[PDB]
Amino acid sequence: YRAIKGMETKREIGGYTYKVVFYENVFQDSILLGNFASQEGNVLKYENGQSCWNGPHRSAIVTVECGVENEIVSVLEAQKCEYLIKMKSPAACS
Ligand SMILES: OC[C@H]1O[C@H](O)[C@@H](O)[C@@H](O)[C@@H]1O
Repeated sequence: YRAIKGMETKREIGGYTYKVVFYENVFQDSILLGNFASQEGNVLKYENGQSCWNGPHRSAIVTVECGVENEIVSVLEAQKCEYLIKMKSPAACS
């Protein structure tokens, strides 16, 4: 997984610097969103992030689809401290 473990993509969204590191962790500024737990298809689950006022400990579901360059396409926090992150990356290509 070593051709992609540790690969980092960053994007500023809404003032936050989001940082996804494949098979390691996800951060929002200095806050841990989750550590890599499992993968099903293109979907990487990151779990057990930092505690959240009036919410769950943070987690992030990162969907990585084939593209020519690493990119964080969107971050959605529909439920408090549950992050849905869509990405493109050559890691997800044939
Ligand atoms: O107060 C909870 C709030 O804290 C920070 O803003 C960020 O981690 C947000 O994503 C989260 O919703």
